Amino acid sequence: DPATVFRLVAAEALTLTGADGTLVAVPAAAEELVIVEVAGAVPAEVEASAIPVQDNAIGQAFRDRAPRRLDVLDGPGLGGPALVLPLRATDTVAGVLVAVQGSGARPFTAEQLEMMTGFADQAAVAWQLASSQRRMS
Repeated sequence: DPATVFRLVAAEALTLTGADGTLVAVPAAAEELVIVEVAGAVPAEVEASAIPVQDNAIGQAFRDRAPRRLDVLDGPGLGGPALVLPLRATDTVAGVLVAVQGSGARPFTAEQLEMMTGFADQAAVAWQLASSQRRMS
């Protein structure tokens, strides 16, 4: 199941960043994303949460395909710094990976943003491959 890629993405991103939590939001043009995977300090109960595409950093990344570091991200963020990482495949964004810190954590560095951008690119390739393997079966 390609969706299983997203579980691994959330888990590996937690490990690589050491952030309090992670989440992956995926389209169910889309008007909404759905949180299919959470890890760390993001409560399990947040899974299946619907996020609007418009008017927030996560939905914006889904549209503009621009990796971004933030000093503050509120719900579904934890109030502190975040990395917003679109999972950019060739003609489609598979979803958005978000690494989240609680308030008063140090901001993410440019190097961390660069590292996780490459991770997020590699992740979308993995997902695009899984999607294609499924489609021809």
